[PDB]
Amino acid sequence: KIRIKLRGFDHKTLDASAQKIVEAARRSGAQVSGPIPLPTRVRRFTVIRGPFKHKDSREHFELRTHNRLVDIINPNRKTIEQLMTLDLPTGVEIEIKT
Amino acid sequence: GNKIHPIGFRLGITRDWESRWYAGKKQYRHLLLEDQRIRGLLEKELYSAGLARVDIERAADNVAVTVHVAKPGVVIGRGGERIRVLREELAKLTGKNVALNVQEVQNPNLSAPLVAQRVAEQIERRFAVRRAIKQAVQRVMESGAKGAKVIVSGRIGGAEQARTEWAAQGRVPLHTLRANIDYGFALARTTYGVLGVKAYIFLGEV
Amino acid sequence: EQYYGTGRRKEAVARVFLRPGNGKVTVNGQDFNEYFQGLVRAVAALEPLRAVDALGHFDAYITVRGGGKSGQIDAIKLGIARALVQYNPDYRAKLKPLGFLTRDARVVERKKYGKHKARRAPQYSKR
Amino acid sequence: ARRRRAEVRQLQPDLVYGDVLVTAFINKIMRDGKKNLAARIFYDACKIIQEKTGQEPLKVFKQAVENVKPRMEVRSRRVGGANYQVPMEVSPRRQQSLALRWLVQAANQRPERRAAVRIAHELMDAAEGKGGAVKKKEDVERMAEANRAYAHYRW
Amino acid sequence: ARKALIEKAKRTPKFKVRAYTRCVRCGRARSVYRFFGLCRICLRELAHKGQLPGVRKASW
Amino acid sequence: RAGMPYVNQRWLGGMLTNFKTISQRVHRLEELEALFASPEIEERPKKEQVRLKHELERLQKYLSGFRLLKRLPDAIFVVDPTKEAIAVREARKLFIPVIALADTDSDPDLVDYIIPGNDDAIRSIQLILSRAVDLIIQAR
RNA sequence: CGUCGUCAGCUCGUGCCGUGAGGUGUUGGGUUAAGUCCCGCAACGAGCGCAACCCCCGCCGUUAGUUGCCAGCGGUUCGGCCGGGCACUCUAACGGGACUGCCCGCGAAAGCGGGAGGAAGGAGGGGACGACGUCUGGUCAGCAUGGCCCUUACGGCCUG
Ligand SMILES: [Zn+2]
Repeated sequence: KIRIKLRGFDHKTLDASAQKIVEAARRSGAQVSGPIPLPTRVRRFTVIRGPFKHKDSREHFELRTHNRLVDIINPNRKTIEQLMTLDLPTGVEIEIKT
Repeated sequence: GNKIHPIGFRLGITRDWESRWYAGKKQYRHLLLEDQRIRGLLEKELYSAGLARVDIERAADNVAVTVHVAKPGVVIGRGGERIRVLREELAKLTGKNVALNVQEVQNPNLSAPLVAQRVAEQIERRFAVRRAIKQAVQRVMESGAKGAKVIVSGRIGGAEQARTEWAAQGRVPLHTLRANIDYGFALARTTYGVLGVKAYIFLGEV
Repeated sequence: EQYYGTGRRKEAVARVFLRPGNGKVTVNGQDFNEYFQGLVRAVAALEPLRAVDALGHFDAYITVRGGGKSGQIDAIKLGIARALVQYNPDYRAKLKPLGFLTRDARVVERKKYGKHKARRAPQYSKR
Repeated sequence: ARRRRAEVRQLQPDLVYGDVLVTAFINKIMRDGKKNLAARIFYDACKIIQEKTGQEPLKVFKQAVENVKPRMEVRSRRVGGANYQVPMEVSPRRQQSLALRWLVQAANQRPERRAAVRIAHELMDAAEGKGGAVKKKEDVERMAEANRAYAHYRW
Repeated sequence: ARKALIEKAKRTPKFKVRAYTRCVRCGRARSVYRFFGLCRICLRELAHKGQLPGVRKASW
Repeated sequence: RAGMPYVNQRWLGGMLTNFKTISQRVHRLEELEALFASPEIEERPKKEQVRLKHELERLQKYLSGFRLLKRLPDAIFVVDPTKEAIAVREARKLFIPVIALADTDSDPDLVDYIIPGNDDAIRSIQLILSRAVDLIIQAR
């Protein structure tokens, strides 16, 4: 009945962090839902390469955010207290829901 | 011509972002702006030290600045006075209690920014450009470095007309992704204008 | 009892289940003659059935999603072919030559910068 | 093309009649990508033909197809900055292509208000041996073997 | 990008619809982006440097 | 049927005068054939492996037998000193003795030790070479 | 940054030929999208380029099942709405698969024409990727910048 929402730019570190979250939570007794991949959100920026003119240059950039979900069921006192303690990587952002 | 930036080409693979933090649309711009301020301050301050790279990280209203320097002795000094006052200055810039770290680069001949900086210094010291480039390329190649290349922009030795000098040695495959090419640019401000020194170092594969 | 095939065509996806019976086909809780009304090519979707002289035994339950009508038609065709191959594995010996087991892979080309639409270039005159 | 020889696209046979040439004609009628509308026009015309002409519409349609099949085209050759109309023998591929085309323009050139009626009338007339399409084909034919003098420029 | 103009757009211009946005790096007023606060040129430059986290060259 | 090297595909221009440049090719061949028999080839996707296989095939085809030369040879054996004129000239330039199975259409002067006989007629080649190889084997 | 131009070119090391500048390679035949390969040949290799390494789409596996999904069953206000499952579609990670690899003929070989098999067959479709250089090419009005000039106006506010 607790939801773990993970966001980040780099998917390697996000996947890694989700792995530790789910593993540690599993070791503390009750059932784990499992890492749920949610659809990524992509922003596109199209900018003229040239600084003055040549409007047909058009370099493309993308900024993509990834999403995860963990959804721990039957929260133990140990499960919760051991959680909200593990330090996040440099990128990964976490949200706790009921 | 018009080659693209060899780093921006390989950001996903074989290179890593200098800045590693996440922020929503709400606070992205503010964090980036303060990041730019930090980078500018550290560029201005730690020039003589032999700076190569600045890394920024964020966890929770926390900043972990990491500075790559050829000579950390210059950075720290006696009893870590300079590093302490520098931490104080950075924290005064942004109320987030930044945690400054200093790393020494192994064999500073294998850092493209450093090579470009040194050659730019030599140009500003009115050295002969061609000899300087040749010596720099040879120096890099002696320290492993399966390939090296150095370019100087133009306006050589106060001559009226500008011209590119250019010198390479070994393999510099700019087209292959798994190349691990280190890139460094330095601007040399001289009495007769400005010169642009570029350095590519092909350091292994994959 | 049930034989299942997927099939895909140009952003359209189908799911087809084949069952024994009198051969009544239904699509998205409707009739194949109701969902595809007035579309001439619609019958083509059922071609892989009558190839094996089916359409008299197999009732089809189809749930289809995405793309435009023709997209669902081709998706249904490929799905039916796959389901039939599952039902009678030797059908592959005869369904393959008539071009039923191939998944047509031609999709929309992305628009390119400096061009109107992906191939067409802006007109210029007085060269 | 300077290397390849542009493999002819193999059309899909029609569903109603089980014919490829029918599909070619349907495609030739089609404009602005509306296939369903074009097929409706063709089938409407076919039923009108069946109404006004006893036998099968497919037979009449095919008959018209060969009745508007030329065998002698004129090709422009640039010799000494002058255009030479060399007679040539149109390949069966080109024969069918030109037949279907000319049939379509001839049909659409008619004064009848509705498209299906125009298609039916053109097909019927071309089957008979008269109309715009057959006239155009005859004109093209007679254009050749009239500049036979100009046929030594092989091109 | 006169220093005066840059220093002027940083206040409350007596009205809401008088204020506008400028590139925080070069003071350009033309083609800035809300998400970044940079003009197109600075955006390209910083994106190439690798100083924008999770911003990469797109190819779909 | 000896420790002796051989060249029977094509005499590359500079096998002897440009010996080091060919030793580079020998090193490349040995390192390639070591890599192919290595548990490191799980990388380099299939097309790269195909390219490497093609390269190794070519190297094995051309420099087979030449691999046994750790250094310059102390002699040479030529079947036809006119067909293999380049080899003979290279051997002359470096002060290497020349042995040839010369025939009517050859210049005897360029050959130090000469066997005036046939260069066609497989039987003639067989007899001469078999005798020479047997003498090599026995006198070891 | 544009452009020739994603055109296929630009060179170097050693060897060899020439008194020498220089040549060879890099020419010739075939083939290719390509200086891409094969053969011939005093050349044998290499570097920057082509290609490949990267991304998207096309087929299939696993790992995962919420906010996405509903084949079977039980509810059902007819709504996947409920309980259920997560099989299927899908979402997003990691791999597999295609390499003329396998048969038939042909060629000295590169390769060519057919044939299974396969989702895809000979570059599978698209993108990113732009050599030495050319254009006194474009931009002192993105930014930086040497020189010259104004500094009660060529600076800076305000209304129209
Ligand atoms: Zn800017």
